Parts: sequence; structure tokens; C-alpha cells
Amino acid sequence: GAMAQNITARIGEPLVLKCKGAPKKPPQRLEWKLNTGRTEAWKVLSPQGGGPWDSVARVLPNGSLFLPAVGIQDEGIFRCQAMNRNGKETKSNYRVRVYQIPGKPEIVDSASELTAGVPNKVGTCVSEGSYPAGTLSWHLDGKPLVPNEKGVSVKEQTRRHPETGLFTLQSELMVTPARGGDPRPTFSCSFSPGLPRHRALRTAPIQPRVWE
Amino acid sequence: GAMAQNITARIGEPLVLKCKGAPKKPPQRLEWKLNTGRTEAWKVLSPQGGGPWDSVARVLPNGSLFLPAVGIQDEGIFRCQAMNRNGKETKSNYRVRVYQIPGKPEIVDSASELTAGVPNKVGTCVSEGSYPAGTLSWHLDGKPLVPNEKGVSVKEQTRRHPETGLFTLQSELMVTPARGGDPRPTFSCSFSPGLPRHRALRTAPIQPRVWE
Amino acid sequence: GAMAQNITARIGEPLVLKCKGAPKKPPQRLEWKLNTGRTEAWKVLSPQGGGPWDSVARVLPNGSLFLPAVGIQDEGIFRCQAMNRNGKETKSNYRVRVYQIPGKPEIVDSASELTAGVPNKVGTCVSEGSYPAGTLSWHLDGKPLVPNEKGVSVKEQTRRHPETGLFTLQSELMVTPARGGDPRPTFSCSFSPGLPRHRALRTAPIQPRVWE
Amino acid sequence: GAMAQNITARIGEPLVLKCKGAPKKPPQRLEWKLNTGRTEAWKVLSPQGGGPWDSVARVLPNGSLFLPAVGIQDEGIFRCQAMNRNGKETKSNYRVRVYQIPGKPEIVDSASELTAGVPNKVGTCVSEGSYPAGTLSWHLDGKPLVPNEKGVSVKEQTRRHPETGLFTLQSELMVTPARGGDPRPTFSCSFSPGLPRHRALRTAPIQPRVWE
Ligand SMILES: Cc1c(C(=O)O)[nH]c2ccc(Br)cc12
Ligand SMILES: Cc1c(C(=O)O)[nH]c2ccc(Br)cc12
Ligand SMILES: Cc1c(C(=O)O)[nH]c2ccc(Br)cc12
Ligand SMILES: Cc1c(C(=O)O)[nH]c2ccc(Br)cc12
Ligand SMILES: Cc1c(C(=O)O)[nH]c2ccc(Br)cc12
Ligand SMILES: Cc1c(C(=O)O)[nH]c2ccc(Br)cc12
Ligand SMILES: Cc1c(C(=O)O)[nH]c2ccc(Br)cc12
Ligand SMILES: Cc1c(C(=O)O)[nH]c2ccc(Br)cc12
Ligand SMILES: Cc1c(C(=O)O)[nH]c2ccc(Br)cc12
Ligand SMILES: Cc1c(C(=O)O)[nH]c2ccc(Br)cc12
Ligand SMILES: Cc1c(C(=O)O)[nH]c2ccc(Br)cc12
Ligand SMILES: Cc1c(C(=O)O)[nH]c2ccc(Br)cc12
Ligand SMILES: Cc1c(C(=O)O)[nH]c2ccc(Br)cc12
Ligand SMILES: Cc1c(C(=O)O)[nH]c2ccc(Br)cc12
Ligand SMILES: [Cl-]
Ligand SMILES: [Cl-]
Ligand SMILES: [Cl-]
Ligand SMILES: [Cl-]
Repeated sequence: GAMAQNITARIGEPLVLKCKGAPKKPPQRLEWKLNTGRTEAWKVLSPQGGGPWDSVARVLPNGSLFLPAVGIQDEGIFRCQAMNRNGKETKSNYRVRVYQIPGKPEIVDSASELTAGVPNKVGTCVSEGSYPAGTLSWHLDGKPLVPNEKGVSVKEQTRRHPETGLFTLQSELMVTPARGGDPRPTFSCSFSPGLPRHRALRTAPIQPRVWE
Repeated sequence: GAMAQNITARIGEPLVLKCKGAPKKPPQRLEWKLNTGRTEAWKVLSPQGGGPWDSVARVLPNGSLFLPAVGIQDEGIFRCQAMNRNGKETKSNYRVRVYQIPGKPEIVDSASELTAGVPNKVGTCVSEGSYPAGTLSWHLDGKPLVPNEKGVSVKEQTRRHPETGLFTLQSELMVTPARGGDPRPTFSCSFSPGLPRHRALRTAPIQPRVWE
Repeated sequence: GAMAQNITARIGEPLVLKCKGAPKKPPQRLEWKLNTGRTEAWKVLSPQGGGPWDSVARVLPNGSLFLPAVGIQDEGIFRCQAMNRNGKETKSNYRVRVYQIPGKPEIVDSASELTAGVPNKVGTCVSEGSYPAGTLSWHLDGKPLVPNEKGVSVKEQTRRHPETGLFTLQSELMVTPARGGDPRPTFSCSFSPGLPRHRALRTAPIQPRVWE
Repeated sequence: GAMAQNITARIGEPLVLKCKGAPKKPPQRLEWKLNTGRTEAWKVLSPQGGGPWDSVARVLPNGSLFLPAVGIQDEGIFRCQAMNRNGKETKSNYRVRVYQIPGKPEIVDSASELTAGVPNKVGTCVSEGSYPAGTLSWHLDGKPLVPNEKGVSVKEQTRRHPETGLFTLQSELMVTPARGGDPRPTFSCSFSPGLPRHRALRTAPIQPRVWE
């Protein structure tokens, strides 16, 4: 598409998008155009409003577009075109991406003892309620664990809530400990969001006992 | 995919899918698997049920799956696997497609007079509330009108309701009537649903006057 | 979206779209904008052309857009905006839908004899190479058969060619003949395209013998 | 879905997926099922093979599935089910995600001089050829720059190649430098891939002059 301001909008929270160049109050020659999961191609919204879209997005007195509670289907492109008093046209172009932050990740079914030289199920990490899905990763003594290397293997599962569409992730870690290692290793799991500059979330550690 | 029974389910109505070969009442060794717009890949549902899916679909005493009110996101594949008292396993495979019937189509902005040898806007046909979209067509004295032939031209528009996802269609007919024709032609518009074996819906006719 | 001329384009065939209002030859102030399965949102194409898109769509001397061989990914919206010599702006808006016609449908594995009062597999109808999928239906003595009524049942299967994306459909008919019926019924199968005003295709008939 | 091994497969490279529990060589009771961008729901592949799928994926002598050159449409789920000599059944479940690494990112149109207290276009960063899209980010003297804070603003653009589907990203940085700052700041841009554990790519720095 074209150059846009990129906007990240949390599901369930309001969103206000500015119509650049609009007069501060009516009268206003402005039009919003949106192409989102709610539209077939472009929908035009005007300051007069009306109809079903008044339940979703309305133009404010200052020309900004207001959504009271963003949902997954609002992801897309939002554009404004305004004329000011002198007649200069100004365009605004926004790319809206939506997200939700899951609960703190948790480790369930952790092993209290591990045996060297055979595979052991260390635990299952679980994260509930994210959008977009994001990813789970395992760490040993603070350091990321790379699957399929050093006797490490991981299996993963994704499901979605049938009404909200939010993701639940599960990640099961198996390790084949090498003889001679630290008998009290510290494992942990982290959730990394799909969108950039969002913080990772991490579990409490587990410290199983390894028997040589 | 595999061979399945096709099921056509009206939006907002209940749906009961039978689990072939299940015992008539509990105890029952059976399992449903669904891959629909509500799932990431397959979801398994069992007679014990539980969790968020209990708000969407539950297994009945006789083993059938029940949805109290189908939505667009329930389109997809539904399978049951059951063992009877003797141990014969029986599979059921359903492909569920959902639909909604729009209101009666209407013609708006119809012309009361037409002029031979020039293009005239005959009218705009509108249909509100269909799923899947379906199509609009124009008829002259009962016979379908073919666009881009005999001075006929049509333009079309599709919108979706921002909350229900249902389609509204609009179709604008222009005709350049030829000199020497019927001075009182009868036009009408019909809505043809997307799904097979469903009846078309037709507008009342309009009978403009053609001036030579 | 907005009002558009609806265009149906056969896969593998060229497509020429007119830029209304363009001068007949260069110089030309015109721009094409496309949003199709090949684009992220809108792509702009100009008479100078250039780059990868020259392998897909180019602007002709008269301003029309030319695709030498349409594919599934070309389905979408194509718009032109032109200024003429006087400076009048003219917009063209096209909604392009693509299709392919399958081979003649065929019945395989047909029954030569049927037995009254029990279920019989009449045959399997097969259609290869359609886009969009379209549907298969069974007819008895010219009259459509309605599944789940009068001892009729149908199962269906859809697959896609892994490289071309075209659909193959299969439809298996079972009938439980009622005692006292015509001992030499005539069955046939028809393919109905997904797009409007396209002709149905039908199989040769089969005439099994019914034993009372 | 179910628990699976995640597989990350580079576009254009071969992929071999193991069928756990298969005999080392024929005879072999095993079957692969795939649901990818090439299939309508599940496709079954067998050691005998045949048809169009032989051009895409084949079962090897040892039972593994081989794709000679992965594409975007091979993203999806791949499962094998095998019985050994004794009759133990073993399942393998793989979730295949595909990727491509773009060329080194580059800054174009960089500013050689900046003026304090007004907005300046620092440069445009460009990355060509990624899958999935990934993201571009700006850094000042090694630290990430956060948009809409401290006189920083960014606009972004995404295009796809019309034949390969690979992404090109562009990111334009504007800064209003504050009076009193470093007169020789160092800016750079980095590409962060969509998939986890893949390395970022970074541009050479630019060091404009700031005029107080
Ligand atoms: C000039 C104008 C009117 C009007 O005054 O008729 N409405 C508008 C909506 C968007 C953009 Br740009 C310009 C206008
Ligand atoms: C108070 C109000 C006015 C007005 O003062 O005219 N217009 C609006 C448009 C959208 C939303 Br939400 C609130 C208002
Ligand atoms: C082409 C375009 C851009 C851009 O290139 O940034 N922004 C816009 C905002 C509103 C409308 Br209406 C059109 C555009
Ligand atoms: C997109 C979406 C919503 C929503 O838009 O609210 N709800 C869902 C429930 C299950 C799956 Br799968 C996807 C969704
Ligand atoms: C044997 C069996 C159990 C059980 O072990 O009780 N549960 C089941 C669910 C579906 C199908 Br088919 C078979 C079974
Ligand atoms: C009444 C009832 C029983 C029961 O009697 O055990 N089980 C159920 C499962 C689904 C729905 Br809906 C209703 C019932
Ligand atoms: C699929 C769908 C639903 C639903 O599933 O309720 N609602 C919608 C509103 C607008 C657009 Br576009 C699509 C949908
Ligand atoms: C005026 C004009 C130029 C130009 O002469 O600079 N190029 C164009 C492309 C599309 C449309 Br409408 C108008 C123009
Ligand atoms: C011959 C030719 C000219 C020219 O004569 O300048 N321009 C073109 C643009 C597209 C395609 Br396809 C063919 C031509
Ligand atoms: C808004 C619009 C329509 C319509 O409403 O029919 N057609 C177009 C053709 C080209 C460009 Br650029 C914009 C439009
Ligand atoms: C859309 C499509 C193409 C194409 O665009 O050529 N090829 C395919 C092969 C299998 C499946 Br499923 C879909 C496609
Ligand atoms: C028993 C068996 C046959 C056969 O009957 O020879 N083919 C198979 C393919 C996959 C899996 Br698990 C088991 C079998
Ligand atoms: C050489 C060969 C055999 C065989 O030796 O039987 N089977 C195969 C299946 C797939 C691909 Br690729 C190569 C082979
Ligand atoms: C998925 C894809 C392919 C491919 O699978 O080769 N090619 C493309 C060209 C443009 C756009 Br948009 C998407 C694709
Ligand atoms: Cl819409
Ligand atoms: Cl799910
Ligand atoms: Cl693009
Ligand atoms: Cl398929």
C-alpha cells in the first residue's frame, strides 16, 4: 500500500485517530475511508454519520474518528481527507494493528527429578489470552534453549477461544541431560508477543534435581 | 477433503448433527472433532464437555452435537467417531455451510420515462441481509437481460453490515432503448442466493414509458 | 466498496480493461490502481511501467490495462483515473472475478442393477478443473433429486489441484427405491458453475434395472 | 490443534519430514496427511504416490516425506501414521512455517545535515525479499528509537512482489532534534524477521551534522 502511520491498538480499548488538517470544529469538509475486517473494500464515514456504523465508529466534533472498544475485526487501513478554511487538502493514512496481552505464563506438570542420559519431560508452559498468537520459549539458567540441539526437544500447541478469538499456547519441553552437568539447573519459560517493542513475560523458575 | 454429508444451516437457527453408530444414551465411547471459523485446526469435543465451548456446542444425551444458534464462524467440518456395545467404530463426516435469506429485493429511483436512442438510468435494485452474498439480475418482460449487449449496462456494489457480516447488494441498470420498440416495457430484478436449491426472490415490476 | 462494472475473466486468457476518458494515444495523464491477490492493499501502475509488474500487467498505448494471461491471484478491484485534454477527470471501476470451465462431468462406478427397498449406490459423478468450485447435482428422468427425501442420500468431496488450484468435485448418490416404481429409471448428473449466467454441464444418462 | 513439532522451512529449499516408527525400508504400512495452502482440508499421500502431487511431495524409501523446493503454499500441518513389524502404531505431527531472508537492509535518501528544533527527514530504510513481512526499526547511537516520543516520527509502507509474494518494507524516519544535543548523531536501521530465533539484519550507519 502507501506510506502510513502505524497504530497498535489494544483489544477492548478506545481508539482515537486524528484527521490532520481538519478545522477544529464544524463546519468541516472531511471524509474517513476504512478497509478493515468489518468492510467489503472501502467504507466511507462522514461527520453526519448514521446507520449501523454509528455503533462502531463515529466522527467527533474535531474530525477525529472514535472507536469506543476496538476488536480483532478493526485491523486494517483508516484514511482521512480534509479541506481546511483556505482549501488546502490534507491526507491522513493509518495502518491499525490490534493486540491483546495474555495472562502471566505458567509452567504446569513440572518434573521434580530428572535422570541423566534419558529423555525427561521437564514441564509444560502455558500462556492464555494473546493476540496475535505470539510464541513461547524455554530458558536454562537465563540462556535460551535451542530445540533439536544438546538433547533438547519441544512440542507446541495453539488453540483459540471460540468466542473471543484470543490464543492459548502450550509448549512442552523434554531434555536428555548429559552426564556431568549441574545437578540443580534452573528452567523457565517466556512469552514473546507478536508485535514489536512489547515486553516479554516470563514464568517463575523451576529447579529440578538431576540424578547421575 | 474426504466424502461428507453436506449440511446447509441458517444463521441464528439451531443445528443438530447426528453421531452415527452411537449408543442411544450414555455410556458412550464417542468424540466430535470440528474445524470451523472458531478453531485453530481441529478442536475435540466430548460428552463431558466443559469450558468455553459449552457456550457454543454441546454433546446431547443421544450423542448428537447441538449448536443453539449457528453463526458465520460455524462454517466448516464436523466429524464424529463412535464405538457401539459390540465395538464397531462408525465415522460421521459433515461439511456445514451457513446462509441467511435477505429481505425481499426492491427497486429504488426507478425511471418513469425513458428516451429512445440515448442511455437512461432505469433503476437501482437493492437486496439487504444475505449470506453468502448472492447476486442481483435484471429481467425485461420475464427474460434475463445480458449486460454489455443490446444497449444494456449494469453497475454493481456490495457492502457488509459491520456487526452481522451480512451482505447488501445494489445493482444499477442503464438501457439505451432502440427506436421502434415496445413503448411500455416491464423491468424487474431478482436475487439469486449463493447456495444451491434455494429459491430466487423477485421485485415487483416497473413499467416505464418509452418516448420515440 | 463502490459501484463497479463487474468483469468475469477466464483463467489463462488475456484481459483488457478500458481507461474511460483517457486520450486515445500518449500524452496521457492516467493512473491505474489495483487491489488483487497479488497486492498488499493498492498498487499503482502508470503508462511508463517498469519493474516486476511489467511481467503481469502493462498500460497499453490507448491507456487500457492488459494482462496477457489471467490467474486466480488477479481477482480483485481495478481502477483507472484519467484527465483528458480539457482537464475533465474520469474514473473507471472494475470488479474482476476469475473462472475456469471444468471438463464434461462423468459418472463412474455406476450400478447396473438396483434392488427395491434397500439402499443402492447408484454412481459417483466427477467434475475436474473448475474455478470457483461450483456444485454437482443429480437428476431422475430430467427432474432434480432432493437429498434426504424419498430415500435419496448424497455424499460429496472437494479437492484442489496442488499446482493450479482448480477444483475437482465428486458426488456419490444412494437411493432406496420404493416398491412399485419405474423399473428403468434414468439418472444423470449436472455441474453448475459458481458464476452467474454460465451454462450447466451434464453427463450422459444411466439407466439401471430395478428389481422388485 | 494438537501438539506438534514446529518446523521452519526456507522458501526454495528442500524439506524432509521423518515418519517416526516406520520400517527402515519397504514394506511399510504408513500414510501421510497434509493440510496446507495447496489443499482443500486433508490430502492423503501414500508410498505408492501418483498424480499431480508427485510434482510436489513424495514418500521416500525410508517413509519420510520429501518436498524438493518449499513454497509459501506449503505452510500448514503434516502428519504421518505408521505401523511397525510388531504392529505398534506411531503418529508424527509437524507444523510447518515457511520463511525467506531479505537482502541486507539499506538506507536511501539520507540527510547529510539536520536543523535543530524543526522536523527533518533523516532517511528511508528499505528491506527487500522477506517472508513473513518482518519489521523495520530505527536506532540512535545503538539505542532503539521509539516513535511519537522525543520528536521522533516514523511512517511505513509494505509491498509484495507480484510473482513471488515476498515482502518489501520501507520506513521513513523524521526527527525534530532538540537544541543542545550531540552534533554528530549516528542513526541506523534494522530488519527483525517474523520468525523466532532468527538474527536481525542492520544497515551501515549514517552520521548527519546537526546545526544549532
Ligand atoms: C470541498 C469538500 C466538500 C464540500 O465543501 O462540498 N466536502 C469535502 C470532503 C473531503 C474533502 Br478533501 C473535500 C470536501
Ligand atoms: C457531543 C457530540 C457531537 C456534537 O456536539 O455535535 N458530535 C459528536 C460525534 C460523535 C460523538 Br462519540 C459525540 C458527539
Ligand atoms: C494515497 C494516500 C496516502 C499516502 O500515500 O500516504 N495517504 C492517504 C490518506 C487518505 C486518502 Br483518501 C489517500 C492517501
Ligand atoms: C477473529 C475472531 C473473533 C472476533 O473478531 O471477535 N472471535 C473469534 C473466535 C474464534 C476464532 Br478462530 C477467530 C475469532
Ligand atoms: C474405546 C474408546 C474409548 C475408551 O477407551 O473408553 N473412548 C473412545 C472415543 C471415540 C472412539 Br471411535 C472410541 C473410544
Ligand atoms: C439434559 C442434558 C443432559 C443430561 O440429562 O445428562 N446432558 C445434556 C448435554 C447437552 C444439553 Br444442551 C442438555 C443435556
Ligand atoms: C464473518 C463476520 C461476522 C460474524 O461472524 O458475526 N460479522 C462480520 C461483520 C463485517 C464483516 Br466484513 C464480516 C463479519
Ligand atoms: C493532471 C495529471 C497529471 C499531470 O499532468 O501531472 N498526471 C495525472 C494522473 C491521473 C489524473 Br486524474 C491526473 C493527472
Ligand atoms: C508497442 C507498445 C508501446 C508503444 O508503442 O510505445 N507501448 C506499449 C505498452 C504495453 C504493451 Br503490452 C505494448 C506497447
Ligand atoms: C470512488 C471511485 C469509484 C466509484 O464510486 O464508482 N470509481 C472509481 C475509479 C477510480 C478511482 Br482512483 C476511484 C473510484
Ligand atoms: C490460488 C491457487 C493457485 C494459483 O493462484 O495459481 N494455485 C493453487 C494450488 C492449490 C490451492 Br488450495 C490454491 C491455489
Ligand atoms: C494396517 C495398515 C495397512 C494395511 O492394511 O496393510 N495400511 C496402513 C497405513 C497407516 C497405518 Br497407522 C496402518 C495400516
Ligand atoms: C529411488 C526412489 C525409490 C525406490 O528406489 O523405490 N522410491 C522413491 C520415492 C521418492 C523419491 Br524423490 C525417490 C525414490
Ligand atoms: C502467496 C503468494 C505467492 C506464492 O505462493 O508463490 N505468490 C504471491 C504474489 C503476490 C502475493 Br500478495 C501473494 C503470493
Ligand atoms: Cl462494507
Ligand atoms: Cl482451537
Ligand atoms: Cl503490493
Ligand atoms: Cl485437496
